[PDB]
Amino acid sequence: TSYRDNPDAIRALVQDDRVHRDLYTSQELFELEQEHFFANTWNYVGHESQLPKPGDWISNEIAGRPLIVARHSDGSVRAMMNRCAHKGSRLVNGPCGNTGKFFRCPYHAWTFKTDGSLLAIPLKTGYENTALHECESAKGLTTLRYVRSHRGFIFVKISDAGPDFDDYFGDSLSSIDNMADRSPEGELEIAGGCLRFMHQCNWKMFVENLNDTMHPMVAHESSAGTAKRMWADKPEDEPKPMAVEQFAPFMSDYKFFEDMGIRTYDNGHSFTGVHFSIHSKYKAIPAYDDAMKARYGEAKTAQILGMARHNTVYYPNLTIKGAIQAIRVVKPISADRTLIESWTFRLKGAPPELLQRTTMYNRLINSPFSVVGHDDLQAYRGMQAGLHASGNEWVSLHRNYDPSELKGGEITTGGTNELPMRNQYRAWVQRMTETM
Amino acid sequence: EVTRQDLIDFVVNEAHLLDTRRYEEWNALFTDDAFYWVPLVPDQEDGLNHTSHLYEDKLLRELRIERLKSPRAFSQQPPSRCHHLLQVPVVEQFDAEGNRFVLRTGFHYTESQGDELQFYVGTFFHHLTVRDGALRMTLKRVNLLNCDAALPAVQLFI
Ligand code: FES
Ligand SMILES: [Fe+3]
Repeated sequence: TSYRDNPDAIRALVQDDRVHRDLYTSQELFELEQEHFFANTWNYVGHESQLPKPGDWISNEIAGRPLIVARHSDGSVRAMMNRCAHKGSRLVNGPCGNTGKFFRCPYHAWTFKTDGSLLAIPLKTGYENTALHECESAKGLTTLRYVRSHRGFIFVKISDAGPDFDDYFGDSLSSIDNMADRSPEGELEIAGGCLRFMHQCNWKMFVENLNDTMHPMVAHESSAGTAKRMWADKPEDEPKPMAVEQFAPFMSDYKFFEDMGIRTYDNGHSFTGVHFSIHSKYKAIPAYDDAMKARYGEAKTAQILGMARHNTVYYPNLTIKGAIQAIRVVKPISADRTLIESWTFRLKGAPPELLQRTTMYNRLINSPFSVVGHDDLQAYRGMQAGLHASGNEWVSLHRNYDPSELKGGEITTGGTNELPMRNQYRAWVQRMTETM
Repeated sequence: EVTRQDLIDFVVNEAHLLDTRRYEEWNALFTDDAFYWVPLVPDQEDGLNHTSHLYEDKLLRELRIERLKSPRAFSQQPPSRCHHLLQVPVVEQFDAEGNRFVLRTGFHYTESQGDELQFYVGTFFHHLTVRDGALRMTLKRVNLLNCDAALPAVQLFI
């Protein structure tokens, strides 16, 4: 169908308990997501440790717009279009740098302060009796009003539509606090490199998989079954190779995944693992445990280490894993192309073993060379191809559907419930159609 | 009694084993404590404090090899195939007394699956030693030109 300027057709794609395949396959819908969905939502753009000093910047892209995220001279984070006020040149090339006291366009050298405002124009008398002063360009670079941070995690929203930051995320931000609290100094810094894994599928398949407890015992059987076989008849408390530790539980009974639980939020956020874990001696690092107690005391340390949220989804473009200090950023490219960038943090003040474990995890699970990553990409590409079939054009999201869930709010539910996915497409429809 | 040509012959044959699916014989070329290392960034310092694409000990190499035999390795349906093209290995270090040898070998690596194909270029560093009269690898380091770029799935062994 022609979805442009056709919100009724968009609404018809999303029912309470299933969604239409065009969400995954339609390039037109992808284009409209850039204009509406991704422009009307809050999206992660970077971490403060990547731009700690005045003049530091990183480049990024959100909803098809090229951005600069920069530290201004007042210590604040500002976000703006990487698009000169004159004829649209990127002001900065490459992924990061420091621009000192001003951006300088590399085509004709108009300059801009680090808040985006126009600073100087060469040969400015050439505009003396022109209407330049009446145009938006005279202000400088287009700046984003909607720029917020939580515990160093920076998010932006392009448009004026949709919930503001605090309402958008609610208490889901607590997962970020837990990851930073695991530093004995309460601070995270980006470290260890970025695994950049191109996926030939729609971004939605990656995000759904983060809440998908019915896939691991199927899609990871060859990887996990192999791992289990090379760790046979061992004491349960004997330290395991991390590959065995991480792969073997993919084959757990369904009851294990059901019991783990999911919490869902308005606007599609979620986390898996709703329980508190008791901190045991299994694979403990005494110097780290000591440093935690020294900083926080016994009771608060147990609270911090006891949070057991296996993953958290900051819909639509970020997921984090608290206890391992790994994050994954979703970079949609087209209806059938998504880049996943997987980053890690050092826990400031922790012994080096902690970053060793986190960087090992990042390699094992999230590299383009990871067999677990191959497993899930294969499943996504299988759906990306299969969904072109006709006849049944619907993607079933019926598992554990109950209309009581339509009230929204925070909901804690069984771990195999497809609720987080249903919730996400309710948010998607709203954010799509509100600006059409 | 090790010659420079035996060192070169070793690296050439190692790639030939990989291209002919002789993975068990390949794995036996490593010492039991060796690592197979594909760094993530150029001039990466080590495989302990920085992420890599691969930093595989004997257990991880065996896991990956055995998984390729599984009827439910869905990501290898149909199986991928690879090809290595090598520039002649260059001997950087020849220490017979210390039983230590280091070679540097440029490569073009192709991996295909069905009608899809990708290629990668880079340089190998092989650390070789003699154990029980036979050459073995104590480290294979694979420096890809574009290690830190956006890569699709790489499923065989470079
Ligand atoms: S495009 Fe920037 S100064 Fe001309
Ligand atoms: Fe998975």
